[PDB]
Amino acid sequence: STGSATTTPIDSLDDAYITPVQIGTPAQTLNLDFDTGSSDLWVFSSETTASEVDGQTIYTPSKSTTAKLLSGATWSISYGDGSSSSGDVYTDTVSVGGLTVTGQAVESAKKVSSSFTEDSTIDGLLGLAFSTLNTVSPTQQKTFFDNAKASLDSPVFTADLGYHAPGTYNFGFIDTTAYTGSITYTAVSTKQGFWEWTSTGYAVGSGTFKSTSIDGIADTGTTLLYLPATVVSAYWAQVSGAKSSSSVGGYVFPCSATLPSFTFGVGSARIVIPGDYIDFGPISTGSSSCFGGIQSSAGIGINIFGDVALKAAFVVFNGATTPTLGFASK
Ligand SMILES: COC(=O)[C@@H](N)Cc1ccccc1
Repeated sequence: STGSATTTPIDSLDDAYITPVQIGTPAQTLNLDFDTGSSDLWVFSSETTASEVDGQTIYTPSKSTTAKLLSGATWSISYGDGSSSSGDVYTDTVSVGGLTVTGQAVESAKKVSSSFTEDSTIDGLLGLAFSTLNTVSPTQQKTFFDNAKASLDSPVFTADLGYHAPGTYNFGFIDTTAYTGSITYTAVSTKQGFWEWTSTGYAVGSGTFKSTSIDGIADTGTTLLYLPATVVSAYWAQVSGAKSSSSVGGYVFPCSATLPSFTFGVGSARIVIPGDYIDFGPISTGSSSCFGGIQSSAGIGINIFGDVALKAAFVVFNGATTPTLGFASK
């Protein structure tokens, strides 16, 4: 089997991407944030505290003939930005882009934090990291990808995120028309449950490439590119007037600037992030200070190749027995 679904930015900044997902019978379509940095499929639901729902589409298990309570199971998750959600669990039929999994754990939110409530465009998350990170207790559950794997033509999914435009998540096949050149594969460590890999270095603009190992995660659920302070300082030093603002919470730059590109290494290959991808616009409406798309990972504890980096590439998440990650230019 295979699946193919379009993923669409939620706003003009590509703050996140939403992908329609069919849950239950008859289908209930919810727009989920596909997140390679976590491993829970959770949704706003008929059980979500009413004051915490503001415009989201909800899953109602009582209206699905294939829903079954996963008796006694609960879940609770906290993300890197401090947001969180929790609730109970149903199994149901879940389809993405024509690919169907029966008996998928669908985690129904009873509570969500304010950041989720305030974002009316995201109806939940679909985790695509390793199932060892799944938070369901007392019986840990598998991700949609892990459940789908055995039916897939090939044990892979691909992320092809657009810049200010829709893109595609494919399951079970590599679309050789979706990228240019060849795919460079690199080793993955699953020790922390993430798609964790080591970049071979970086360049700023037209500058020389610095060969240096940068361990980080490929995370479609994180908006920005978070790298060591040394790297990030070297980037912003090339932008007149750029500075790190403790009041704003990161690097800002004059909205009049032209940003340099940023290159990262994948083995001997190179992925170039155009400067425009690094512009996240005014810090507040009408401001002449703009928020940077490359930020320091100091204090996070891990480097994160989020959407800013991933959208510059066609990315293969190879879930074979020995997992790997592939990157191609596009
Ligand atoms: C910082 O992002 C993260 O840790 C993402 N992996 C999960 C996330 C997505 C959307 C909202 C909140 C969290």
